[PDB]
Amino acid sequence: MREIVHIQAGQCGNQIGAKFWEVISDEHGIDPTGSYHGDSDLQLERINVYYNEATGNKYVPRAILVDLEPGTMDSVRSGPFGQIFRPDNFVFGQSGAGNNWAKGHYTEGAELVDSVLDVVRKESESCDCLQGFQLTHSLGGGTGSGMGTLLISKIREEYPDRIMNTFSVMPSPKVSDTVVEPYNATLSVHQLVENTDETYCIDNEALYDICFRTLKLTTPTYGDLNHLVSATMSGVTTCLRFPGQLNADLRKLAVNMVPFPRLHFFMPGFAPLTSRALTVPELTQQMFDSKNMMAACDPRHGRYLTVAAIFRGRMSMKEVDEQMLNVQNKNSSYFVEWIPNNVKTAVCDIPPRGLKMSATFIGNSTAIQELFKRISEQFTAMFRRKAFLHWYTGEGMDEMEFTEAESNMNDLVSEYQQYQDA
Amino acid sequence: MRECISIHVGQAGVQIGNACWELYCLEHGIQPDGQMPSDKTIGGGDDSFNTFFSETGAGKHVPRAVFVDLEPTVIDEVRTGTYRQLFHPEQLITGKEDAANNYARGHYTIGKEIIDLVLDRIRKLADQCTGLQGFLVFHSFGGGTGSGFTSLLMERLSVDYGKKSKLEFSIYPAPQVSTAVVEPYNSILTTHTTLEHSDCAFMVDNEAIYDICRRNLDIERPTYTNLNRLISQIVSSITASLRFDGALNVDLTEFQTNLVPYPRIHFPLATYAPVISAEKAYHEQLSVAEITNACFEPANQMVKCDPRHGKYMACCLLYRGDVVPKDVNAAIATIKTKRSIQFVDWCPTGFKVGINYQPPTVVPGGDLAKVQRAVCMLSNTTAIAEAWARLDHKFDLMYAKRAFVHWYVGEGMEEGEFSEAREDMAALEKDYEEVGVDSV
Ligand SMILES: Nc1nc2c(ncn2[C@@H]2O[C@H](COP(=O)(O)OP(=O)(O)OP(=O)(O)O)[C@@H](O)[C@H]2O)c(=O)[nH]1
Ligand SMILES: Nc1nc2c(ncn2[C@@H]2O[C@H](COP(=O)(O)OP(=O)(O)O)[C@@H](O)[C@H]2O)c(=O)[nH]1
Ligand SMILES: [Ca+2]
Ligand SMILES: [Ca+2]
Ligand SMILES: [Mg+2]
Ligand SMILES: [Mg+2]
Repeated sequence: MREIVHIQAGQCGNQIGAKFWEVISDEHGIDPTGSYHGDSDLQLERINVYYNEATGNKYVPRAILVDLEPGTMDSVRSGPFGQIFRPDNFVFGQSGAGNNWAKGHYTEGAELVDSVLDVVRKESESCDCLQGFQLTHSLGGGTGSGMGTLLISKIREEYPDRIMNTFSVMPSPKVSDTVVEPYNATLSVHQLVENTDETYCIDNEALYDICFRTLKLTTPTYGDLNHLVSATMSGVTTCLRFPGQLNADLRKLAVNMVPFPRLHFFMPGFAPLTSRALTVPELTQQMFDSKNMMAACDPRHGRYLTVAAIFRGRMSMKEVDEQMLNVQNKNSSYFVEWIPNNVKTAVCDIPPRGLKMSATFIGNSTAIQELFKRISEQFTAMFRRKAFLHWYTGEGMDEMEFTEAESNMNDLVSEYQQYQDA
Repeated sequence: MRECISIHVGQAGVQIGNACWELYCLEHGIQPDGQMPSDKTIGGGDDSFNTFFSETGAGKHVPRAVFVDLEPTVIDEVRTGTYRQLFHPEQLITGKEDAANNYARGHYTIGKEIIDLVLDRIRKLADQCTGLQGFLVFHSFGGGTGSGFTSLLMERLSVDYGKKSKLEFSIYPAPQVSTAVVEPYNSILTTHTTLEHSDCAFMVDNEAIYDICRRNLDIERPTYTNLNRLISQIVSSITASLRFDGALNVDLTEFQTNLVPYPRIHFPLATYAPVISAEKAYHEQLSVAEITNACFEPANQMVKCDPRHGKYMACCLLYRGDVVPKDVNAAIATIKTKRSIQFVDWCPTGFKVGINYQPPTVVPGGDLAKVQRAVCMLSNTTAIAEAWARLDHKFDLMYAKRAFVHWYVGEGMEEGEFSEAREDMAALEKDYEEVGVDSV
């Protein structure tokens, strides 16, 4: 359990993926040319989880960049850290996917997927002991969503005993590109329910609200949304990236977080929310606050099956333990009683850039059903009139596949509701 | 990559083509000899303007366009006029005898004699493309060539280019400038035969453009030249996303995803603002909010109909020039708090927005004020079917007595084709009613 292979697919996937690499490269002291210039050994101890070491003490992200059009990856390559990525790990077509899951999954994506897998295989081949994969993508478009889930299936077939983890951006009318997003997201969710072990549900609804309501951003851009995402992604991978006891690899995280295989969709949260001194008590209260959650679900509307909390910075561990106990002891009703001691806490001395201390929240809450119900309602409003379906049937799909995807997502909802009441 | 080939068919198609390509040249800094000093890659490139222009080694920027007409006198003006060096002669194709306002002659008798050559020349354009996206076809509904030759061509393009995208700009007839009594026949025949071969069609009602010219530009008696300059601004607005790049730019194909809920329901209503004289524009800066407001005034629509009496299935705003999202969003919020914008119950109500920062241009000697910002709204409204209703009624009046039908029958057509086309139109009007009815 050491190496992770990172993949980022499509426009959203690549934009947030690029930001993730910028952020953690800074945290690990790796500059845009892959040279190390940090002042702490904590930085390099587990650097091999995410980076290969090339010649000249150069560190290279174990990262594969995928798209069905070149535009966003041209931008990535021009980006500040664009030169750090391995040039042969850019795999792209020219056709685009037109926000169409069928094109990403069955036609345009089909034609490209083998070459992605050649690169993945070359990455896995140099791994001393691959843990598994993390994928960044959105569910509302065509490439990240349709081709991204195609990839996950092929990867599982080839590495069926490795962990699959995703950061999956869920669409919202509030931050929407096309009307077919609910279709692409429902089709993708069924894939995720079956073929990932752990999925961070990143809700563009939540991201927008935080930017608007909390950060006082009148007109949030995708860039502002991605600030929150990259901050969250750094937080939730801290335990994989730095020496530590708890959830230090992807399988142990799954074992701590997933009591039933399908219910592996996590609501992440972060504090303090950023666009000059925070106390452990304040971090703890803010990390559990709905307003700090990146999935637009009311956690008081459900129950926590499991929780992982990660605190970063120099702070009193005694105080951390006290505050974490205080949260559970004073709101014990929201933690299912049939999983004793279901909240685990890690502390890492290195804080993220620009903060003295911070906290990241990963919840497996039954309230996540609210996010799937929302997608399900939007899907049905259209599907009942078969609206916009020609875009999909034109790529060889039939309606039955929509009925099935819908049924399985409603099953998922019913399954959360079951443990909410147990 | 992403090349678009324009095909201009018959008089209206060709003359609108003249206006659009002149405008594109001005927008991109292309001289009438085809030179473009700002373009530093000689003889090729993958710039955004390359979707519409190829380049020769000598630095000429050549429209990816074919002009076709069955008589020569309109294209002869292109051959001899200001942009004559812009086009290779083989891009401009003419017969000797026109379709005489008769769909049958355009589709069959006369059209059949030049169709293989036209496809040959289009094929030559296609072969120079590395990632052809599709075709934009410009034509009248009312002319014999615009109707019948266009239909034939669209049918042949489906065969030869499979599902490659085909979009139309279709000139819908008005009595103020129409030239044939039988235009309603030609309009129904071509709409029926083309409907399965077109992915998306922007109708331009000559009467709407005529009224806008009379009312907003104070032109006493608009000519084709007046009409065409305004049409070209609208066409330019719709194609700008293909020809320019930009952070806030949204591809026409993405708007199309939202605009077309079912294959047959593929006729967006375009609305354009601001159309204002130099005299009125001077010292009067129309704000984002003002031009957005203007999009919901029916007088500014390119097709006469009343969206306030129909239902929306999509609303898209294509901005150009000095425009930022903050101002757009605020403008839209106001409009919602004050307008008859009712959506069908099965569609989301969010407006889809794109912004191209390149400001609008005008042709020297024209009527439109040069403005800092403009907008084209593309909406999918059930109200557009009113245009089909008006046309279908005129067809019925004549067809009931079989007036003029012998002109078509004499060219080899059967009454069966008339009834078949009219029934397809009846079914289309019914389609537009059905999509507006609430879900059960
Ligand atoms: N807006 C606009 N409409 C035009 C123009 N020229 C012709 N029309 C309209 O187009 C219709 C007549 O069809 P045309 O395009 O002239 O005829 P054609 O396609 O050349 O067909 P044939 O002459 O019969 O072979 C009428 O409704 C005219 O008002 C033009 O330059 N601009
Ligand atoms: N948070 C975030 N969401 C994005 C970004 N780009 C696109 N999206 C969302 O992703 C969906 C569109 O899919 P996209 O990734 O652009 O399409 P693809 O390239 O075919 O995968 C919509 O839900 C958008 O709101 C981004 O940079 N950040
Ligand atoms: Ca191909
Ligand atoms: Ca060039
Ligand atoms: Mg996109
Ligand atoms: Mg003519």
